[PDB]
Amino acid sequence: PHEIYGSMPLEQLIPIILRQRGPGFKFVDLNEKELQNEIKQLGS
Amino acid sequence: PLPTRFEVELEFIQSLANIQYVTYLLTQQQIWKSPNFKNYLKYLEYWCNPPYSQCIVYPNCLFILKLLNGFMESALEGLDELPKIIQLQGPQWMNEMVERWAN
Amino acid sequence: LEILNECHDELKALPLEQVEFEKNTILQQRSKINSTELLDYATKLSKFTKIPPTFD
Amino acid sequence: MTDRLTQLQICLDQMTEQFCATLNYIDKNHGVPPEEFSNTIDELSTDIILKTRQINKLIDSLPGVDVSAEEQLRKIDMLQKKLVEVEDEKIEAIKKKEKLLRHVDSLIEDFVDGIANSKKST
Amino acid sequence: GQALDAVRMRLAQLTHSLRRIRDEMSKAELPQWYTLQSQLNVTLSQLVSVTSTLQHFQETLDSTVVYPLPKFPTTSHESLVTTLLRKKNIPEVDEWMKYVRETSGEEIEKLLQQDREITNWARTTFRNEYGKHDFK
Amino acid sequence: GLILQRLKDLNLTVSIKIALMNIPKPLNSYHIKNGRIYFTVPNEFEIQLSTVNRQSPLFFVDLKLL
Amino acid sequence: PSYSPTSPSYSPTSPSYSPTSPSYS
Amino acid sequence: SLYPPPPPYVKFFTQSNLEKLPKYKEKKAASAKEEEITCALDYLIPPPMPKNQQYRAFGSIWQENESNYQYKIQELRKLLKSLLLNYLELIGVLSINPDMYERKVENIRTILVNIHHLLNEYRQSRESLIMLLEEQLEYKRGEIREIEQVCKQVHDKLTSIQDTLRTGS
Repeated sequence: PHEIYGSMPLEQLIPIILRQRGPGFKFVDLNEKELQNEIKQLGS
Repeated sequence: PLPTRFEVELEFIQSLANIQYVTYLLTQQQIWKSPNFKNYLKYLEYWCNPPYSQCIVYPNCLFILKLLNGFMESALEGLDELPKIIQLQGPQWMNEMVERWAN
Repeated sequence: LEILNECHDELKALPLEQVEFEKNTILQQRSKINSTELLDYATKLSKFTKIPPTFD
Repeated sequence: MTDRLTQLQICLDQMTEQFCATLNYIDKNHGVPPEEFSNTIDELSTDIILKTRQINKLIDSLPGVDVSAEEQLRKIDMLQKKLVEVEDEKIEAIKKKEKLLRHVDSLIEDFVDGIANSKKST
Repeated sequence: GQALDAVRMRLAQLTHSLRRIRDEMSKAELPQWYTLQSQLNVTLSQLVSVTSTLQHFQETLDSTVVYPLPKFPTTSHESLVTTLLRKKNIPEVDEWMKYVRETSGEEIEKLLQQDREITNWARTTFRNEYGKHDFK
Repeated sequence: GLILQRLKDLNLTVSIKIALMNIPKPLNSYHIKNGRIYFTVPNEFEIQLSTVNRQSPLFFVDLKLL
Repeated sequence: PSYSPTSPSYSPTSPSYSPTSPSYS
Repeated sequence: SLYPPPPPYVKFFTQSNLEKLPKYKEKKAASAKEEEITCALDYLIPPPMPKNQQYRAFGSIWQENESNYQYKIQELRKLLKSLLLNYLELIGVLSINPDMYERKVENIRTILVNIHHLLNEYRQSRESLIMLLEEQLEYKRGEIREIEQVCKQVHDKLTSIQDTLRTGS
């Protein structure tokens, strides 16, 4: 599963992140502290 | 002599690969309406493992039934699009079958 | 700094963990299945998958 | 690339077709001038001989033509073994390459921060 | 050919009206109710005219015999030929009138004449009722 | 997965790009975070910017009023 | 002249309902 | 009709039968401690493999480290030489007394048929496995070697840059 995520260039990853986060939320609005936060919840 | 249930179920599975057979089966209302047919379809899923898979003649139906499996949560509607979609998606589905077996 | 940055980018482009899971999956898939059944099935499909040039 | 077994089948099919064509020419031409007929048949016989020699040079060139399949079995088994070790070695190779890569990235970041706070120090 | 030509032009204008009502319904915003009524009535009366004209010239349509062109290639256009050739109804309408006949279910003839006399009696009764009160 | 180092590279690219250009003294207050650069002029505004490529120029991302 | 031609409204995706039954000999 | 009817037992198994299958098989196993069809739930029990390990269909029968061949080679060579010799003798028969030519024709075919038999024992799946083996092996070696080549050239460039900046100090 992670093979596709790790094998795609950022030029195609950006639209994927944009569609995952929905409209309005830019690809850069994500916070690193917030990022490690949801990483912590998903790791549980 | 009377063939065993192995032979008839294997021949049914291998005949499921035909697009005309699938279109005819889905044409009738009571075939899809009756839960018995879909229960048998899910029962047939256990042939994807050896040594049963060694006895198959056409591996394409292996995905088709699985595709038919998807049909229970995708809807009948889509029956018209079945020949076009199988013709269009034959390449990639054959490629994934080859990846599952030939590798 | 620029040129070493593109060197870093191109090195990162060539793959880490994903390749080793894929190699693992290959190894247990190969170990699980015996070659006899595979060769028998290949011989039985050689007639169907391979279109002979003399089949009108 | 083309497998030599497929080439062997193509060669034998071409040989059969050549014999059929030669005998058809003989059957439909016996009676054409004798000199032209003899020259054409000499060409056909040279073709027969050459086809025979590609048959001979392909049949003896089949690796494993004179090698028993069981030592192929051991060589293939040890090939997958040494393969397992070679992707293992590639695993350590790529992990240490990534290690040196982000050492380089860390020094890049430190140098960039030094540039930034030096040129804003005045 | 004249009858089929008239059928052609009228059905073409009917299809044009259908395309119209289609591309004014496909908009994300619904127009005013009155425009929809006007389009509905015009297209539906046009369908009535289609039915009436098709009724008028049944003999010309029946007399015609269908035959593919010598120049038309069937080897490459057999799918297109079969598309127009097929005529079986859509299934849902089929079981629709099957359930309709199921619900409906010398005796039949005398019920038929009883229906005749009820129809005539009701017509005469409403003529009398209309004549009773001056509507002008 | 890849998002963390992508954002770190975006921050590095933004930092080097702003090092390329001589920022004004009133704009000396800048912050780098999450692939974004923040310029907060007090009682005036807070502008957040970013870039896609090192050669590509900066583009507007977000703005807040003070 | 002709104000506008008709848009192609072909429906090849239509599955058709041809009854097939006299196949057995 | 063109399409044969579905199998009959398919219609016997509803959702209730599926959900009651566990207790049914438990009871069957407890009682047990060609299968006769005494209950409608018998078919969901997996069918047993035939003891003969054989399957018949349409008049035809069906049923380790890869998971004197010189005698066959010389037999094939002598068979090819004899086939050429018999072809020459048969065409000579056609030349002089063709009326009995067929008397040899099928004979030659038998040798050809024997050649096909000589192919049967030589049957090639292992050879295909070998050829695929070396092609992906050499492809992965090429990829690997270009990887260390490119990383080594990057490291050499980095060292050259380090020397250049040290000289400028």
